[PDB]
Amino acid sequence: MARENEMDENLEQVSGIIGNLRHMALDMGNEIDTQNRQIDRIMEKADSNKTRIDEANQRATKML
Amino acid sequence: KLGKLQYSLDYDFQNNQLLVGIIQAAELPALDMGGTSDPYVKVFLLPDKKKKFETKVHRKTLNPVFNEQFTFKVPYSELGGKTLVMAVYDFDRFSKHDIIGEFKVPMNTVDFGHVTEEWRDLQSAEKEQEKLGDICFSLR
Ligand SMILES: [Mg+2]
Repeated sequence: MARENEMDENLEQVSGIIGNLRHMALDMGNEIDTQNRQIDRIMEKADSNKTRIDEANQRATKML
Repeated sequence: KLGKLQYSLDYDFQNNQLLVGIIQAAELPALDMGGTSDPYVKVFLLPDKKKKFETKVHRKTLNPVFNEQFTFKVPYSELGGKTLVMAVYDFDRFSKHDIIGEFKVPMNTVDFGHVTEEWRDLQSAEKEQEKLGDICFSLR
């Protein structure tokens, strides 16, 4: 039974570690989502400023 | 002619113990008044008659269902040369409990690995000369 119990302990530890892995996976995924939303925001602003600076550069070189 | 007996047999290698289950019996002959007997089964390891196990007494049925389980803490090495004995007894309150039947199972014929469970026909228990001694001499 020592063979079996030893293994039992192993499976229990694996269980705990798996639970922790679950929590970590949840935090991971959530923060990944939020960061993705933030990146979307960044690309919106970056395109806005791209247009801004293109138009501004054209207007600036226009008076030359 | 008494009837048959359904039993289960298997070995637990995790605890090193023999698991003998008494399922039921059928078509037992009636020895009591009402037309039905009061049967109970005594089970013990055939090699050594120690720590015999007895089931609960069922009242007036020729088809008793015990569905009980017994455990024999015996190593797997010793098991091979050990036999199982399952004898069906008839309970009587005011006299000796007559044996209805008996059955012996050699553990070298038994195959463990798959859970065994079978019906086997009961036979009449053996009652030879007591002395068993011999004397040798010459006549001239
Ligand atoms: Mg009786």
